[PDB]
Amino acid sequence: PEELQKREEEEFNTGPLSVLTQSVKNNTQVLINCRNNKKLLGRVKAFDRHCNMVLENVKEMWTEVPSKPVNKDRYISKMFLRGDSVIVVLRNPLI
Amino acid sequence: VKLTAELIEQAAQYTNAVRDRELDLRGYKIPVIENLGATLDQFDAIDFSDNEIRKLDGFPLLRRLKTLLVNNNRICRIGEGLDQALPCLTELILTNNSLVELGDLDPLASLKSLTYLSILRNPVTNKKHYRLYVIYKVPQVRVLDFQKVKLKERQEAEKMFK
Amino acid sequence: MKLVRFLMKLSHETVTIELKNGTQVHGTITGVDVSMNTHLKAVKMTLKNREPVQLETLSIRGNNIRYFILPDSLPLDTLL
Amino acid sequence: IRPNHTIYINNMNDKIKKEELKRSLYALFSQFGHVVDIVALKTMKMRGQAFVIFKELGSSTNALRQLQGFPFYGKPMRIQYAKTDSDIISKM
Amino acid sequence: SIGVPIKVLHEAEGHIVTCETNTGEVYRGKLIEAEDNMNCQMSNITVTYRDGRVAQLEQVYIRGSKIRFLILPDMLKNAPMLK
Amino acid sequence: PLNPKPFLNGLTGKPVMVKLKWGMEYKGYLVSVDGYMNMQLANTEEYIDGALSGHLGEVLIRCNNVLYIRGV
Amino acid sequence: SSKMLQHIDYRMRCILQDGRIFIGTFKAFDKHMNLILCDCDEFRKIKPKNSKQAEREEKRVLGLVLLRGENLVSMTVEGPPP
Amino acid sequence: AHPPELKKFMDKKLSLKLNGGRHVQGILRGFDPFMNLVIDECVEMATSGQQNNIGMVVIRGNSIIMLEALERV
Amino acid sequence: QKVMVQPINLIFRYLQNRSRIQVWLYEQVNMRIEGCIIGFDEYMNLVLDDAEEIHSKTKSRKQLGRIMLKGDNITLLQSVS
RNA sequence: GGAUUUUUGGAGCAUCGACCUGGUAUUGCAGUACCUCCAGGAACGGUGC
Repeated sequence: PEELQKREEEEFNTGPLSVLTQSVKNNTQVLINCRNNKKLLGRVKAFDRHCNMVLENVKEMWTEVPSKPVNKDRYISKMFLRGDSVIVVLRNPLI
Repeated sequence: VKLTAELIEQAAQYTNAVRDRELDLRGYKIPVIENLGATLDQFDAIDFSDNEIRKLDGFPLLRRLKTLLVNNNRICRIGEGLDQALPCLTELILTNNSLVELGDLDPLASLKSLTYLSILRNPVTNKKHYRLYVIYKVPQVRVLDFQKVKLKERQEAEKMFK
Repeated sequence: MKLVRFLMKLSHETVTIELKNGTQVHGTITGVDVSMNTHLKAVKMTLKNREPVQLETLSIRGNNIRYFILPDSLPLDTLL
Repeated sequence: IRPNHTIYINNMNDKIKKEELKRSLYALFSQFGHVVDIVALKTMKMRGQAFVIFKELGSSTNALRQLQGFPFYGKPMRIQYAKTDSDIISKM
Repeated sequence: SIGVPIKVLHEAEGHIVTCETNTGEVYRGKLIEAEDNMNCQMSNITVTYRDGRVAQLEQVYIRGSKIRFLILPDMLKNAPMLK
Repeated sequence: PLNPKPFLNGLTGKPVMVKLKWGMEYKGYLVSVDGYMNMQLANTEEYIDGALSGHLGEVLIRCNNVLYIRGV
Repeated sequence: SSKMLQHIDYRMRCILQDGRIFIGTFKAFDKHMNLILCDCDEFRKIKPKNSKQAEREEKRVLGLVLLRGENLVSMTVEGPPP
Repeated sequence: AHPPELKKFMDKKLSLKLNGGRHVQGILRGFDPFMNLVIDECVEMATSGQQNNIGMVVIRGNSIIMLEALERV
Repeated sequence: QKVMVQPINLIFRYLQNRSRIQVWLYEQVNMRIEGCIIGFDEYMNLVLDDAEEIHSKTKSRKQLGRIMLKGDNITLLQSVS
C-alpha cells in the first residue's frame, strides 16, 4: 500500500541502491559488471528491488581473445539488464 | 495415386522398436518418391513397404535420416545422388527388388557412413561373386544381408577384379 | 516498483534477448508474464560460435535470460 | 499351434550386440509387416532368442512361411509362433 | 498446489525410472518414494559418475537441486493427468 | 555470540575488504548494508590476485557476488 | 496469460543449460518451468578437438522425460501433434 | 518448506557426494528442511587414497547432490 | 521415536565452544576458510574471527581476520579443533 | 514473487561404448542399465582433470 511504497522509497533513497538513486536524480552514468565479463556504462532510467535496470544509451565493452585480446565494444540505444547477472555497480566511473 | 505432402502429413509418425522416430507409409503404391521435405528432419527411419516405386530417387536433403526401408517394391534402377541427400545413413533395406546387373550397386558405395545393407530376395544375388563384388565396392558396410563381413571374403574381394 | 510490469506491457516489439550461455534470440516478443517468460514468434537464435538458426516460435525462461535489447522507438516513461 | 501376432525366432548367433541384433530384426521383419515391438533379451534364460510383435496375424504367418530356416549371422534361425500372447496385443 | 509434472513424477513411484545429476551422472533404479521438490529416492540405483562406470548402489537419494532430468518408463504414458 | 547483521551494521565507516567469488576484492569504507546482504561502499579500490588494480570510488556489490567480507 | 498451454502436446524441442536439446511431445507443464516430454530424444553436440574433424551430435531416445526448470533454457516448436 | 524423507537414513552409515567432486561418508544424526545434513564419524575421501577424519560435519543442501546408504536402512 | 540433531544447534554449539572450524567453498575444493566461528544466522551466514583461507593446490594459508562467510558459498563445515 | 531443492546465477591420466580373428557350453518362452569365458591386433570415439 502507501506505507509499503514509502518504505520502498526510503530503502531506495537511503539503502544500498541509493547510488542507483543517484542514477535517476541527476541522470549520471553508472558502470555495471556482468557475469560474462562485459562492463556496461550508461544512464539508468528505471530500477527495482531485484536490481533489474533499464539502461538508455549504454555502451557495453568486453575482452575477446582472437596473441593479445582486443577491446571490442558496442553501443545500444535502449536495453534491459536483470539483477541476477549484475556483479558490481559503480556510481562514478573513471572515464 | 502420387505421393505428396498430404500423404506424409497424414501418416502415422511414432517411435519404432529401435528407439527411433519412424513414420509408417505402408500400403500406398507410390510410383515415385517426391516432396519428402515436409518432415523438417524430424525422423530417423522412413518405411516404404508395398510401393510401386520403379526407381529410388528424388530424395531431399535429410541429415537426421539413419535408416531406409524400401522392402517389397519394384525398384529396378538406383539413383546416384543418394549420398549427398542422406549423409548420416546407416541402414539400407533394399530387399525384394528388381536388381539384375551388378552395376546397380555402384552408387550404393557412395555412402561412407553406411554399415547395414540388405539385398536379399533379389536377382542380383543369384549371380556368381555377388557378395565379393558388394564387399569390394563398399568396404564400409559391416552387415550385408544379415551377415557380417569376413577377412577371407575381404581378401577374396581384393584379389578378384584386379 | 518492480521491472516485470514494464516488461509485461510489451507486444509485437522486435526485441533481442541475450541468454546466459552465449545465446541471443532476436524476434518479435508476443507474450510476457510475471516470471519473465518471453514467448516470441519468428525469431532468429544465434548460439556461442554457431550459425544463426531461424525458429517459428520460441519460449525463453526468466532465469535463463541475461539481458534484453529494445528498439530506439520505445518510450520508457509511459511503460513505468 | 494357434497363429498369434508375436513371432519368436531362436537358434541365432548370440555373439553380436543387442542393438545390432535389434536393428537386424527390425530390418528383416520390415518386409512382412509393420513391426510394433522387438523384444530382444540376452540373459542366460533366453539367450539367442528374439520376438517380433506384428499388427496382424497375416504378416506373422507370411514371415513364418517365408523365413522357415533362414541363414542369419551364419546360423540357421528357427522362426515359430509364440505360445503366449504379446503385451501390446493383449492391451490393445 | 501441485504441478502436473510433479504429479507425474509422484505417480511414477514404484517403477524403474532414471534420474540425471548435475555432474552428468545418470542413476537408474526403482523409485520408492518421491517428493514435491523433485527429491528422488531410488533403490538398486546404477551410478555412472559421468564416465560410464555404472556401479550398483542401494537406497540412493538425489535432491531436486541437482536433478536435471527424470526419464520415466513408458507405462505412465497413458496417465489421465497428462491427457 | 555475534550475529552477522549487527556485525555488518557496526562495520559502517570502517575500511572492510569484500572478496568476490571470482578472485577479485574491493577494499573501502562500508556505507550501506541492508538485510538482503547488499553492500554499498565509498572510495573503493578494486584489486586482483592480491595486487591493486584500480580505484572505483562508489561501488555496490550484490549478495550473490561477494564471497566473503573481512575487516581491514 | 496461457501462452505456455497453447503449445501443449506438440513436438517441441527444449534447449538445456548444458547445450543439449530434448525434442519430444511436451504434454504437461507447471509454474516451475517443468516439462513432461513423451517419447523424448536428447541430442548433445560433441567437440571435434582436431583440425579436420567435423562436429557431430549424439542423439539418444529416453521416452517419457520429466525435465525441471533449473536446466531448461528455451523451448521451440518443431513438429505438429501426430 | 516441507522437510525431506530422511527418516530411513537416520542413525545409519551412508556416503554423500558434494559438488566439485567431493565425497564424504558417515552416520546421519539429523535432518533439516533446507536439506542440511549432520554427519558423525565423517571421513572425507579426496582424489588420493588417503581419507581425512572430520568427527562432526555439517553439509548444506546446495552442495549435496546424491547420498547412497551403505546399510540396509 | 528418535531424536534428530539439527545443524543450527550444532552451529550454536560450535559458536559457544569457540572451536576452530573449516568451511569449504561452493564448487571450489581448493580454498577453505578455517577460523573460530563467532556466530551464525538464519541464512547459514557465519561470522569468523582470525580466519584464514588455505588453498589445497599451492598449500598456502593467507590470514584474513574477522570475516563474514555467506550461506550460498558454504558447502561443508568440519570441526578441526 | 529476490536467502540452500526449481525464477533474480557457481559464474598426458582414469573410465565406458565399439571394430576384427579362433576354441568353448547353453536350442532356451518374454517384456529389459549389461550379460558365457579366454587369447591376439587396433593407425575408432565421448566425458572429467
